[PDB]
Amino acid sequence: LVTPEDVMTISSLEQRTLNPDLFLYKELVKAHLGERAASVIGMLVALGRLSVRELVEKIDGMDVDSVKTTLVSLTQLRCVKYLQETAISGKKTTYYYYNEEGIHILLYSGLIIDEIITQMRVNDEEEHKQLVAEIVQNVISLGSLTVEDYLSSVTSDSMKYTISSLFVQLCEMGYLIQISKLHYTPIEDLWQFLYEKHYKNIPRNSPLSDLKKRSQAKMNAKTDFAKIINKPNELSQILTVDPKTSLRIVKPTVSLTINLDRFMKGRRSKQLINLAKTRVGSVTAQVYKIALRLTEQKSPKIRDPLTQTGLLQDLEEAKSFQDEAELVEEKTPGLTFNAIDLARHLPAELDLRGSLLSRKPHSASLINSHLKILASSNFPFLNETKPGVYYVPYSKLMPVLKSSVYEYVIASTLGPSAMRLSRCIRDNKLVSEKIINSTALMKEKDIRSTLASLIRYNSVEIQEVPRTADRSASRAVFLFRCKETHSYNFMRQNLEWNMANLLFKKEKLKQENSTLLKKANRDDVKGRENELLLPSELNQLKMVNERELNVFARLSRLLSLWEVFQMA
Amino acid sequence: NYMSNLPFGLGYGDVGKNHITEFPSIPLPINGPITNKERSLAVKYINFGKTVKDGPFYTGSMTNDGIERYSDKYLKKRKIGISIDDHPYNLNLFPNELYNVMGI
Amino acid sequence: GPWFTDGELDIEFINSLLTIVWRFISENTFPNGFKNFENGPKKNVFYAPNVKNYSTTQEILEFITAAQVANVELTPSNIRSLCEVLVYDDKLEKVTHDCYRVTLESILQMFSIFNYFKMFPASKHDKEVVYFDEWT
Repeated sequence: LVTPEDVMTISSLEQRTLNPDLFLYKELVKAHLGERAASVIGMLVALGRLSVRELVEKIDGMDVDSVKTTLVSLTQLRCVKYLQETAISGKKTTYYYYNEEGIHILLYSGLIIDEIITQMRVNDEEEHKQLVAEIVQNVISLGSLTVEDYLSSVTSDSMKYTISSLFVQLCEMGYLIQISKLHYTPIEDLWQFLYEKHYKNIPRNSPLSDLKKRSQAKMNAKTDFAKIINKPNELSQILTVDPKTSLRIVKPTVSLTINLDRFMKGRRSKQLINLAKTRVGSVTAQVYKIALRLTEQKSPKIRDPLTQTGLLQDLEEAKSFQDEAELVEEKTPGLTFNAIDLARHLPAELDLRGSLLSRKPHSASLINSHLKILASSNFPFLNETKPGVYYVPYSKLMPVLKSSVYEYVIASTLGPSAMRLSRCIRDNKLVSEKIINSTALMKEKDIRSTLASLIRYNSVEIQEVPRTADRSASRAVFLFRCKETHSYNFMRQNLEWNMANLLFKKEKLKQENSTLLKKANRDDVKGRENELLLPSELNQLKMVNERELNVFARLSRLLSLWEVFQMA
Repeated sequence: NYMSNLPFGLGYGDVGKNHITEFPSIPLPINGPITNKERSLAVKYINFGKTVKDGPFYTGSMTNDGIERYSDKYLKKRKIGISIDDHPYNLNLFPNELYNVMGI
Repeated sequence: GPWFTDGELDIEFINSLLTIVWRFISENTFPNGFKNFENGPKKNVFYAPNVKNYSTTQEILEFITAAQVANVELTPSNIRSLCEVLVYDDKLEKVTHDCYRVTLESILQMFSIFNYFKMFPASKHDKEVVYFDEWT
């Protein structure tokens, strides 16, 4: 037997109580910044919006100075937001928030650098790879940067063009935007500010009714919100300027940051390619690989247009968001494309020659065949506006991507019988056990065992039906549902918790084994630790580094797993 | 007698002993061997998380004796420090309250 | 349910129909039966969107009657019930008006959560291995 004392050390029952959001954010900021940043971030996440005096009163550290330093560091890493508001009765009190998108840069850093390296297509030139890697690394590690700072951070009398021509190339592909106050401002607070000043300048006792006034304010603030949101995302005027006898060079004064939205869209493109590779041929998916990369730059925003976070959803009129999503995703002129466009950007390696059998040189008639294959597939990979016109229906492809990833996680963890039963109950509606036996053809004992193993997660819901006034469990007949929202909700929290657990374990290992990293720093760890003898020390270093690499690999796989559930 | 009840699929031998493993048993397919791509990704992840910690924005900390001899003299200083004041800050991005701690 | 055994399923016989019904559809919906997916991933060759490559319920019924592994009578409702039972598990991607194809089960028989078939396990007594029931 294992005693309860041994349980608290080996098993992670101590960490099974911590909240997944607080655990993961706190671990990330503790890994990358430290204990004060973790304290402030934990307090913000646990309590919400706070002021500096409230932070001092809450955290044991009563040194305002320490709080101010922690807040400036957290703002430079844009892990926090601020809202400086003024009370009508007197003075003004600022307030602070925790930035979900700021921490996710630390959570995604290696993947971000990977994407920026691979998309510049600098695999030809070695120095280009090092240059873009250094640019993106320094930007992420510094929070925000300027071209002047980067150019003065290099030896003079050199070819500044070589280190600046790709910078504009970075800015032109959407992997770099300028930073403004909207990034540090809460979206719902901005929507509250914009909804007023349109419900206030209304004439007194106007002929328009109160409902009409509120609707008028809504659709007159939506336009301003859209303008302010779209301004920093896509306005290339900074890179459009051009000093005389020079190339296209960005404005020195503007300060640049990473554009998380573009990276998220790239991740969605990757997920779509990987899911497409499982329903058609590699040749067909090879074209899909370049079709998605062409529309990626102009693709719609992924997590939200920022308008669901901005307000109450509606009385019943999220249809006014669904319809606009369809309208954009189709009527975008860049998004619409034909079989002619795909010819030019087609890979040189691809042949397309014998991939097709009709009746059972990069020709445009070959592409149309595979695009018709994509449209014919059960998954709406592509849809046609007019014969010869093509577009990707995100509004209908994201639910199927989510459901497929979910059911395959179920298959890989629980039984294939569990996957079959989950799909059976989902396809059906409110199916009873006798009918489950009828349309699933599996023994009732096994069906019950798998159903129980499935209810431990939010995957199968029970719908009771009572036959007596007192809802006895003997006289009631029990049904089943699936409730896709609950199931996706549980799945993302589980993966978030497990990422938090892995990062915590890595930090614990480094804590225990820093006694060798001290000597490593003493003796120039890279390549020389063999010369310091201590073969036990070298072996311990080896296995701890192996554990670190494995931790990072499993973390990246967990990231790919929870990405689709993080979508909406 | 509270021991008379018994389900059909259960015998007296199976019941009467509460045993919940409390240790996990259903793994995830993400813990297989490593790949070269994931290896290089881990390397860059290691370079990150390290560069920032050795950088200026740390805020991490939450025999320096008083006796003076020649050992303290000409002693190699361990590090050249950095402060919040050094890094160039764009003043618009920061609220007015925090200007005091940064070097104006 | 003429396939009942003492009023219960047998699964073994039900699986016997399933292992053969699936094989024909793959022969039907691919240019070279199963041999197409044996030469190589890049030597793969697939149908053209215009040509019909699916199969109907009556064709499956007559094929399973000619093979006669069923040993009893099978109504079209019976063959449809079996097809619906196996239409889950991604088996037999349904096509319009009682038609079916096979898409990934080729690789199923032969990191992405999809191709987890080729995922070696932990096979160690080490830590950091991530489980699915650990948190709850």
